[PDB]
Amino acid sequence: GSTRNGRDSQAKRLGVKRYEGQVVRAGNILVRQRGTRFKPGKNVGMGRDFTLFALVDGVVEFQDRGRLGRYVHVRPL
Amino acid sequence: PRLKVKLVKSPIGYPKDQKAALKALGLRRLQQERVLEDTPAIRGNVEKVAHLVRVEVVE
Amino acid sequence: RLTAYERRKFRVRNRIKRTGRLRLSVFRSLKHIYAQIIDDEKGVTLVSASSLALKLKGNKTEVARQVGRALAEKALALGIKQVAFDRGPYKYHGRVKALAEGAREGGLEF
Amino acid sequence: MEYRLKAYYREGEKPSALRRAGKLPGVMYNRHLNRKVYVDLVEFDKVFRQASIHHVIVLELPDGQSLPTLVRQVNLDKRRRRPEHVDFFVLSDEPVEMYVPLRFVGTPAGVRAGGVLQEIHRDILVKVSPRNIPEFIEVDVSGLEIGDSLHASDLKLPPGVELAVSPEETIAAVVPPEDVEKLAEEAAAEVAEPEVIKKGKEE
Amino acid sequence: MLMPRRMKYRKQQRGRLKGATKGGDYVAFGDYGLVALEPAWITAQQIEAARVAMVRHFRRGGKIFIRIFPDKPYTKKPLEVRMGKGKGNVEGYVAVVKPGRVMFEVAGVTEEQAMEALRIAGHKLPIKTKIVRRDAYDEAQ
RNA sequence: GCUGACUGGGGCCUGUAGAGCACUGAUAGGGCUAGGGGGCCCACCAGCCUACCAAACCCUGUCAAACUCCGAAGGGUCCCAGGUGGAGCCUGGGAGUGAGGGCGCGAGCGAUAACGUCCGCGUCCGAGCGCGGGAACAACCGAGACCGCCAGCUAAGGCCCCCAAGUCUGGGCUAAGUGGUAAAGGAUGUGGCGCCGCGAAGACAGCCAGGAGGUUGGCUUAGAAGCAGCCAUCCUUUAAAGAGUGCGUAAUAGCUCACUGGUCGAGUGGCGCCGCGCCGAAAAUGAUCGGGGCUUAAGCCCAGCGCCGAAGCUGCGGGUCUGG
RNA sequence: UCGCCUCCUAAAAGGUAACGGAGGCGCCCAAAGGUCCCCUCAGGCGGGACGGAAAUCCGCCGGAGAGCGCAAGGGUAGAAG
RNA sequence: UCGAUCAACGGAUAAAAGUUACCCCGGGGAUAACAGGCUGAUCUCCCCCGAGCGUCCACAGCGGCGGGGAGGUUUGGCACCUCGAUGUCGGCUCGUCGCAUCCUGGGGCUGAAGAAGGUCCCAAGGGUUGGGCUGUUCGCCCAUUAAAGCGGCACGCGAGCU
RNA sequence: UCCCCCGUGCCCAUAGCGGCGUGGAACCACCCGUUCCCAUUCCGAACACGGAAGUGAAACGCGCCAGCGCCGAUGGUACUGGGCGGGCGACCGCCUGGGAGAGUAGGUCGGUGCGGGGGA
Ligand SMILES: C[C@H]1O[C@H](O[C@H]2CC[C@H](n3ccc(NC(=O)c4ccc(NC(=O)[C@@](C)(N)CO)cc4)nc3=O)O[C@@H]2C)[C@H](O)[C@@H](O)[C@@H]1N(C)C
Ligand SMILES: NC(=[NH2+])NCCC[C@H](N)C(=O)O
Ligand SMILES: [Mg+2]
Ligand SMILES: [Mg+2]
Ligand SMILES: [Mg+2]
Ligand SMILES: [Mg+2]
Ligand SMILES: [Mg+2]
Ligand SMILES: [Mg+2]
Ligand SMILES: [Mg+2]
Ligand SMILES: [Mg+2]
Ligand SMILES: [Mg+2]
Ligand SMILES: [Mg+2]
Ligand SMILES: [Mg+2]
Ligand SMILES: [Mg+2]
Ligand SMILES: [Mg+2]
Ligand SMILES: [Mg+2]
Ligand SMILES: [Mg+2]
Ligand SMILES: [Mg+2]
Ligand SMILES: [Mg+2]
Ligand SMILES: [Mg+2]
Ligand SMILES: [Mg+2]
Ligand SMILES: [Mg+2]
Ligand SMILES: [Mg+2]
Ligand SMILES: [Mg+2]
Ligand SMILES: [Mg+2]
Ligand SMILES: [Mg+2]
Ligand SMILES: [Mg+2]
Ligand SMILES: [Mg+2]
Ligand SMILES: [Mg+2]
Ligand SMILES: [Mg+2]
Ligand SMILES: [Mg+2]
Ligand SMILES: [Mg+2]
Ligand SMILES: [Mg+2]
Ligand SMILES: [Mg+2]
Ligand SMILES: [Mg+2]
Ligand SMILES: [Mg+2]
Ligand SMILES: [Mg+2]
Ligand SMILES: [Mg+2]
Ligand SMILES: [Mg+2]
Ligand SMILES: [Mg+2]
Ligand SMILES: [Mg+2]
Ligand SMILES: [Mg+2]
Ligand SMILES: [Mg+2]
Ligand SMILES: [Mg+2]
Ligand SMILES: [Mg+2]
Ligand SMILES: [Mg+2]
Ligand SMILES: [Mg+2]
Ligand SMILES: [Mg+2]
Ligand SMILES: [Mg+2]
Ligand SMILES: [Mg+2]
Ligand SMILES: [Mg+2]
Ligand SMILES: [Mg+2]
Ligand SMILES: [Mg+2]
Ligand SMILES: [Mg+2]
Ligand SMILES: [Mg+2]
Ligand SMILES: [Mg+2]
Ligand SMILES: [Mg+2]
Ligand SMILES: [Mg+2]
Ligand SMILES: [Mg+2]
Ligand SMILES: [Mg+2]
Ligand SMILES: [Mg+2]
Ligand SMILES: [Mg+2]
Ligand SMILES: [Mg+2]
Ligand SMILES: [Mg+2]
Ligand SMILES: [Mg+2]
Ligand SMILES: [Mg+2]
Ligand SMILES: [Mg+2]
Ligand SMILES: [Mg+2]
Ligand SMILES: [Mg+2]
Ligand SMILES: [Mg+2]
Ligand SMILES: [Mg+2]
Ligand SMILES: [Mg+2]
Ligand SMILES: [Mg+2]
Ligand SMILES: [Mg+2]
Ligand SMILES: [Mg+2]
Ligand SMILES: [Mg+2]
Ligand SMILES: [Mg+2]
Ligand SMILES: [Mg+2]
Ligand SMILES: [Mg+2]
Ligand SMILES: [Mg+2]
Ligand SMILES: [Mg+2]
Ligand SMILES: [Mg+2]
Ligand SMILES: [Mg+2]
Ligand SMILES: [Mg+2]
Ligand SMILES: [Mg+2]
Ligand SMILES: [Mg+2]
Ligand SMILES: [Mg+2]
Ligand SMILES: [Mg+2]
Ligand SMILES: [Mg+2]
Ligand SMILES: [Mg+2]
Ligand SMILES: [Mg+2]
Ligand SMILES: [Mg+2]
Ligand SMILES: [Mg+2]
Ligand SMILES: [Mg+2]
Ligand SMILES: [Mg+2]
Ligand SMILES: [Mg+2]
Ligand SMILES: [Mg+2]
Ligand SMILES: [Mg+2]
Ligand SMILES: [Mg+2]
Ligand SMILES: [Mg+2]
Ligand SMILES: [Mg+2]
Ligand SMILES: [Mg+2]
Ligand SMILES: [Mg+2]
Ligand SMILES: [Mg+2]
Ligand SMILES: [Mg+2]
Ligand SMILES: [Mg+2]
Ligand SMILES: [Mg+2]
Ligand SMILES: [Mg+2]
Ligand SMILES: [Mg+2]
Ligand SMILES: [Mg+2]
Ligand SMILES: [Mg+2]
Ligand SMILES: [Mg+2]
Ligand SMILES: [Mg+2]
Ligand SMILES: [Mg+2]
Ligand SMILES: [Mg+2]
Ligand SMILES: [Mg+2]
Ligand SMILES: [Mg+2]
Ligand SMILES: [Mg+2]
Ligand SMILES: [Mg+2]
Ligand SMILES: [Mg+2]
Ligand SMILES: [Mg+2]
Ligand SMILES: [Mg+2]
Ligand SMILES: [Mg+2]
Ligand SMILES: [Mg+2]
Ligand SMILES: [Mg+2]
Ligand SMILES: [Mg+2]
Ligand SMILES: [Mg+2]
Ligand SMILES: [Mg+2]
Ligand SMILES: [Mg+2]
Ligand SMILES: [Mg+2]
Ligand SMILES: [Mg+2]
Ligand SMILES: [Mg+2]
Ligand SMILES: [Mg+2]
Ligand SMILES: [Mg+2]
Ligand SMILES: [Mg+2]
Ligand SMILES: [Mg+2]
Ligand SMILES: [Mg+2]
Ligand SMILES: [Mg+2]
Ligand SMILES: [Mg+2]
Ligand SMILES: [Mg+2]
Ligand SMILES: [Mg+2]
Ligand SMILES: [Mg+2]
Ligand SMILES: [Mg+2]
Ligand SMILES: [Mg+2]
Ligand SMILES: [Mg+2]
Ligand SMILES: [Mg+2]
Ligand SMILES: [Mg+2]
Ligand SMILES: [Mg+2]
Ligand SMILES: [Mg+2]
Ligand SMILES: [Mg+2]
Ligand SMILES: [Mg+2]
Ligand SMILES: [Mg+2]
Ligand SMILES: [Mg+2]
Ligand SMILES: [Mg+2]
Ligand SMILES: [Mg+2]
Ligand SMILES: [Mg+2]
Ligand SMILES: [Mg+2]
Ligand SMILES: [Mg+2]
Ligand SMILES: [Mg+2]
Ligand SMILES: [Mg+2]
Ligand SMILES: [Mg+2]
Ligand SMILES: [Mg+2]
Ligand SMILES: [Mg+2]
Ligand SMILES: [Mg+2]
Ligand SMILES: [Mg+2]
Ligand SMILES: [Mg+2]
Ligand SMILES: [Mg+2]
Ligand SMILES: [Mg+2]
Ligand SMILES: [Mg+2]
Ligand SMILES: [Mg+2]
Ligand SMILES: [Mg+2]
Ligand SMILES: [Mg+2]
Ligand SMILES: [Mg+2]
Ligand SMILES: [Mg+2]
Ligand SMILES: [Mg+2]
Ligand SMILES: [Mg+2]
Ligand SMILES: [Mg+2]
Ligand SMILES: [Mg+2]
Repeated sequence: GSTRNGRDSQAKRLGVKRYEGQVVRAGNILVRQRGTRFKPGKNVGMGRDFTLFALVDGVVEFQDRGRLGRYVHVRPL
Repeated sequence: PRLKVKLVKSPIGYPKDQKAALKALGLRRLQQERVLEDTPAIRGNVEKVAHLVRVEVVE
Repeated sequence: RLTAYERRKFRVRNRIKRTGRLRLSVFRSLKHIYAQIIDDEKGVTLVSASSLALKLKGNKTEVARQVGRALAEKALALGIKQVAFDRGPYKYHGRVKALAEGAREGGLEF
Repeated sequence: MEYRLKAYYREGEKPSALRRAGKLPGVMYNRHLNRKVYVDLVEFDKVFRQASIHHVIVLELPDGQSLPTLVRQVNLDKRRRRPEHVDFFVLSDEPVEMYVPLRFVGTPAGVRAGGVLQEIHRDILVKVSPRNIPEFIEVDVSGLEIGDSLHASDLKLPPGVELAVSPEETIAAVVPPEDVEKLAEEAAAEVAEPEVIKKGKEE
Repeated sequence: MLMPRRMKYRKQQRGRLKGATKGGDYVAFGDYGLVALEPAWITAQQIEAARVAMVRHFRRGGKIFIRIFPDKPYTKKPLEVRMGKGKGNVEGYVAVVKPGRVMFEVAGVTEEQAMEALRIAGHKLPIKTKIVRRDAYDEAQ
């Protein structure tokens, strides 16, 4: 007897790192994802790894535009 | 209005959080009565332990 | 099911808006060419310019400039200087092009 | 046909006791009204076994009403195999869709040969006028052989009744019997062990 | 006896048998049926046992419907072995069955022929059974 | 120096339970219908029928940790507010711990085994082997022991005697010491609630008789005469009477059922749900529910009053630490 | 068996064990990078020399089931093809 | 910027495999072999269902495919007290208990004529031989018998022997 | 402040597939040419320039029909945070708050912002 599986990868801490109505600064992360489960709304960018990050010192906000996807914004102050 | 809360069962054996409620209210002993204002917050924990507490509406 | 006309229209424009600047939209008909400057965050238009509403003649190209020069003329008055140029489903060429050439003369910056 | 049954309203009462009070919670509901009722589970049972979702049932409401309706749905205690709720459909003088029964008359040829009649559908869905509700729909099944089948197309519809399904639907069939002779051979049946869907570079 | 023909995954876990039947509590085809009053992993060996029992009480005739299918792989270690060293090998498949589910139906046959055969088919089950008739409750479903 | 656990409101993140089949695969039966197996008919190349193995597709019905068109209760975090607690933030010194275990719920592994094992939330023992209950027992129920009293109230659990308090009150159930250890299953155990028939157009028990001819009937065979499988339910005399319920037989027969004539004169034969009980029930020093012993209970279910019952609460006195 | 990646177990935030169930990496691309412009797939039905169940052309239907160098996942045509 | 299967991949050395029944020491019941314990897969015995056999006739004797339990004598699982020791097979001696009874006793059914058998039930009082082979338990065999039973007591019993 | 059209945004199918009908003054599109800017891995189909004879057949716009798709209550059930019970077990129940999915009755051939051209 013996096994041939027993291997795995280190969980990557995926998910959202700042929620709607939550106060962030320029450069913080807003979503950690694989693919574009969310999209860069306003004042928000996205990096080579679909990582969303604020672009100004604002206030987070989400938006479900149906077929168009779920976007995360940053309305300033 | 105000609420008079009496601790009638022992929290010994219920989760840490409920023991915190009895702290929030101020109940640190059995039979201990403690009269409190009737806000929603207070009225919140007070309900979290009503399986341990006997409540009564006063003044 | 979209049409190559529909698609080409979106990608050229969804990209534009990402710069958040005012958008110069251009429409090109068989007879006339129109142009309205838009603010896609307030969902409202400002200054309009079109051959049709300008009683303009035949040379579609030379027209485009006059609608171009005109559009810039009425714009700057409203303190509109910089702007983004939407070529829509139309390649930057001739009528569509020549128009922008005029607007750039009128004052608009792009 | 057309039966009857007392129905009483409810509201703040709680379905837990009711069905222990001997009463079956229910609702009346069309495009115009919508009220919560309840019935002596026993009384209504003696009706539904005869009526089902097929025959008309007017509720003798305590307010004085007496509305014609049909049953659109009956929810059952899956565990205890028993009803726990019913929906009476305020049947108005408008055209409606309902299940009309079927009685398969004639002894199919297959039966005489040893086959069986798989009465697939036992009622048919149809649009109709409640005034124009038939009692049932004959169908000849004498000329059926193993394993001939029959459809909604082969139905011969009375007046005012109009199918609410695609005639390509099937509604009966004669199939072979359970035969011991098939057993012994079935015993020595060799079934190659299940194949597992390959994965990764093995496709 | 029953079992799939092709599978995505060789080994399922064990899940659980909590709750009433998710579905299959109501006569769908045949005239009478056999219902489950308590849960279990019913093995295709078992199923085939019921089946054959009824088909033979019908001698020739009748029609039997099997509304449960063993799609769960039942695994077990070798013999006398220790714990660990991978998961056990498959030794037959079972059919999860929860209360109120109609495991078998029958048609084309008398009443004191389906009643009996079902009673016999019920003694080949590791659980308790309840012989049922087709109710309009069924038909309204 | 009020920011803390816990709580109230609000906004955002999620994809489990449950369920569903629209994607991925599994799935029994039928329908429709490329593709072969096999029968006629053919080598002239095309035709035809299929209770034959069956692709795709639709229908009824299901299944899935690695399926999801759906999708909770909860959980998480941000803002405002309550919260003054051996709460929290920050800097710094000193540690010990890095062998955990039982229980409960969610899983995997295991055999839907283990006082088994491996994770998750919690709890307790660890360190509460201090106290009450549980016969006795670290972790189940109760309850967080500063000290003293020959004072009071309670929790779990209990009130016939050991053994503190009821041989308390009302209704019902149990005859098996069930209570006081176990399953499929089996049974005219007992009680309560329902359902279909049959019955004074005289039932069931018994009594009384009849129960009859084609017909020792046919596919049918080596016995197959109503009662060893089928593709079978036809006439006669009739008051009625299956070409047959069963018992019976090697096969004849007899026995009685369904069947009507007579006899009495009111109920009876068969189903299903619940309650409590019976069998099923065989292990090794001596037996037992903890013991005695208990039967309209001292047992089980439902409803009430009162008391006994801890190191918990109070009451009086005292100590120390911290705060005011 | 030993590090890294993907899915599950994981109990709807993150994280979470076991010699639990399934598969992969130890490369690769000078374009398979950047930018501008243009284009939209598999699949089903009918149509056509050689020519086929699938070579390519024409037509209708086809929100994505194709494709994205490689395991799996999420993502994706309003592009990342 | 290069030299890493330092892959045992947070990577002892620049550089390294075996054996010990000649063995030793420090520790562990944190960890196996004995036994006990919890479990009861396997093991032993008992049953539900009643297809089919038995000229006829399911049940005298049997019981396909499946189902549910008891017991704790087997093989194992876990690894709970014991590794500052709980000495482990068989025999001899000496017992004693269980009863799923080998014998004697009392019964039902019997395909019980009788005699003699078969199969369940009640019963644990007494009994249950001598030998040949082997360390052997066990099993085979010879001669017998009313019969030559199975098992528990740390696979009873080494401060009782061997 | 009303109706028709060209543009351009929003909600993200109650807005789509499909069947029918209707619109050409204006605008829009097919249209007439391929000289010229520009262009097809061949094709002026596409993109693009100059035109203005004709047609609203195709596409687009505006309207009716519920065959498909989409949307979809109410009532009840499953499940469940917290608090109690039952069984040796697989498991089963009560109380308080939350409360689906499928299905039923039904709804839907879109609504609205801004700026242009015309109309009354
Ligand atoms: C002779 C030598 O004796 C002495 O050394 C011996 C002392 C003993 C030791 N040993 C021996 C055996 C063993 N286990 C198994 O064989 C085993 C067997 C079955 C299973 N079964 C399962 O798991 C199942 C049931 N689940 C099914 O799968 C698991 C394990 N483990 C050991 O440690 O071996 C040493 C070398 C002397 O000191 C030496 O001089 C001498 N020679 C070296 C000169
Ligand atoms: N509020 C709740 N979380 N209730 C849980 C009830 C669970 C219980 N086993 C039941 O089936 O009823
Ligand atoms: Mg291996
Ligand atoms: Mg693993
Ligand atoms: Mg691991
Ligand atoms: Mg991991
Ligand atoms: Mg992972
Ligand atoms: Mg997130
Ligand atoms: Mg970038
Ligand atoms: Mg990149
Ligand atoms: Mg918002
Ligand atoms: Mg914003
Ligand atoms: Mg307590
Ligand atoms: Mg407690
Ligand atoms: Mg909480
Ligand atoms: Mg206290
Ligand atoms: Mg109280
Ligand atoms: Mg807007
Ligand atoms: Mg009717
Ligand atoms: Mg009923
Ligand atoms: Mg499941
Ligand atoms: Mg099983
Ligand atoms: Mg296993
Ligand atoms: Mg393993
Ligand atoms: Mg098996
Ligand atoms: Mg099931
Ligand atoms: Mg059974
Ligand atoms: Mg359904
Ligand atoms: Mg404060
Ligand atoms: Mg805070
Ligand atoms: Mg806080
Ligand atoms: Mg918290
Ligand atoms: Mg909160
Ligand atoms: Mg599930
Ligand atoms: Mg599916
Ligand atoms: Mg369906
Ligand atoms: Mg499932
Ligand atoms: Mg999952
Ligand atoms: Mg799932
Ligand atoms: Mg929905
Ligand atoms: Mg929520
Ligand atoms: Mg505050
Ligand atoms: Mg302080
Ligand atoms: Mg502290
Ligand atoms: Mg602290
Ligand atoms: Mg420190
Ligand atoms: Mg360590
Ligand atoms: Mg440890
Ligand atoms: Mg240590
Ligand atoms: Mg550790
Ligand atoms: Mg641990
Ligand atoms: Mg442990
Ligand atoms: Mg213990
Ligand atoms: Mg536990
Ligand atoms: Mg519980
Ligand atoms: Mg549980
Ligand atoms: Mg568990
Ligand atoms: Mg798991
Ligand atoms: Mg298993
Ligand atoms: Mg356990
Ligand atoms: Mg351990
Ligand atoms: Mg551990
Ligand atoms: Mg310690
Ligand atoms: Mg304690
Ligand atoms: Mg403690
Ligand atoms: Mg204790
Ligand atoms: Mg002590
Ligand atoms: Mg002590
Ligand atoms: Mg104690
Ligand atoms: Mg004690
Ligand atoms: Mg005591
Ligand atoms: Mg306390
Ligand atoms: Mg008192
Ligand atoms: Mg007592
Ligand atoms: Mg005493
Ligand atoms: Mg009394
Ligand atoms: Mg009484
Ligand atoms: Mg007895
Ligand atoms: Mg007893
Ligand atoms: Mg029973
Ligand atoms: Mg029983
Ligand atoms: Mg009985
Ligand atoms: Mg009698
Ligand atoms: Mg005959
Ligand atoms: Mg018994
Ligand atoms: Mg004894
Ligand atoms: Mg005290
Ligand atoms: Mg004092
Ligand atoms: Mg102090
Ligand atoms: Mg996760
Ligand atoms: Mg979680
Ligand atoms: Mg973190
Ligand atoms: Mg390993
Ligand atoms: Mg590998
Ligand atoms: Mg690439
Ligand atoms: Mg060809
Ligand atoms: Mg793809
Ligand atoms: Mg690959
Ligand atoms: Mg997905
Ligand atoms: Mg080197
Ligand atoms: Mg490797
Ligand atoms: Mg290492
Ligand atoms: Mg090394
Ligand atoms: Mg690392
Ligand atoms: Mg080195
Ligand atoms: Mg080395
Ligand atoms: Mg040696
Ligand atoms: Mg040697
Ligand atoms: Mg030697
Ligand atoms: Mg020496
Ligand atoms: Mg030597
Ligand atoms: Mg030496
Ligand atoms: Mg050694
Ligand atoms: Mg030593
Ligand atoms: Mg260790
Ligand atoms: Mg230890
Ligand atoms: Mg060891
Ligand atoms: Mg050992
Ligand atoms: Mg051994
Ligand atoms: Mg020993
Ligand atoms: Mg051992
Ligand atoms: Mg012992
Ligand atoms: Mg010991
Ligand atoms: Mg034990
Ligand atoms: Mg046992
Ligand atoms: Mg038994
Ligand atoms: Mg025979
Ligand atoms: Mg016989
Ligand atoms: Mg028997
Ligand atoms: Mg057998
Ligand atoms: Mg078993
Ligand atoms: Mg053992
Ligand atoms: Mg140990
Ligand atoms: Mg020792
Ligand atoms: Mg030792
Ligand atoms: Mg010693
Ligand atoms: Mg010692
Ligand atoms: Mg005996
Ligand atoms: Mg005897
Ligand atoms: Mg005898
Ligand atoms: Mg004889
Ligand atoms: Mg004889
Ligand atoms: Mg004799
Ligand atoms: Mg005898
Ligand atoms: Mg004896
Ligand atoms: Mg003896
Ligand atoms: Mg001897
Ligand atoms: Mg000798
Ligand atoms: Mg031997
Ligand atoms: Mg031999
Ligand atoms: Mg003799
Ligand atoms: Mg004898
Ligand atoms: Mg042993
Ligand atoms: Mg041994
Ligand atoms: Mg020994
Ligand atoms: Mg010895
Ligand atoms: Mg010695
Ligand atoms: Mg010895
Ligand atoms: Mg027209
Ligand atoms: Mg039109
Ligand atoms: Mg005209
Ligand atoms: Mg020229
Ligand atoms: Mg052209
Ligand atoms: Mg064009
Ligand atoms: Mg022209
Ligand atoms: Mg048209
Ligand atoms: Mg167009
Ligand atoms: Mg429009
Ligand atoms: Mg309409
Ligand atoms: Mg719905
Ligand atoms: Mg609702
Ligand atoms: Mg709960
Ligand atoms: Mg319990
Ligand atoms: Mg429940
Ligand atoms: Mg509620
Ligand atoms: Mg719904
Ligand atoms: Mg529509
Ligand atoms: Mg206007």
